[PDB]
Amino acid sequence: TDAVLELPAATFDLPLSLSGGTQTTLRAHAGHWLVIYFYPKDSTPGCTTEGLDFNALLPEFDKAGAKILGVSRDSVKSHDNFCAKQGFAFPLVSDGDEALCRAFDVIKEKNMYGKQVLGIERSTFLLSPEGQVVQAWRKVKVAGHADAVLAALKAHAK
Ligand code: NA
Ligand code: NA
Ligand code: NA
Repeated sequence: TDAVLELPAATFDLPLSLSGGTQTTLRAHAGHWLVIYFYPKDSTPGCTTEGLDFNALLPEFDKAGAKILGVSRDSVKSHDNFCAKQGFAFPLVSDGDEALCRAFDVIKEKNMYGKQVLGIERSTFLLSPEGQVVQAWRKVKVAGHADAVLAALKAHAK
């Protein structure tokens, strides 16, 4: 009923490699809200802006008991370097095989260059404490985005 996206059951049990060397799973986040934001490339202008915007709002996400994960297909080492340089205090998922991206259907195609080109589309999702995807943002406009995600989270958490 309140879901806007249906994930395969196996998605919740995928081992997600994090910055810092640990793994998590979506099921492991049961009981609290989770924001999952997908971005195309570590250490690029839009991605950095977006990460810094979420980072600045962490205390507000904490007030709601929520956790945040950023996701791209960059390596763990790339993510470690990005987090250290920018001072991020939330983890980044190294989705090298795009398993998580595919589950959320964020790998989109564009007819360009006389080719069919596939890439990550900047997208964000709100996962409830019982693992339902209750809100989505696709083709994300970075300016104002983290603020909008926080506002939506607060509205839902009631
Ligand atoms: Na960086
Ligand atoms: Na959750
Ligand atoms: Na939406």
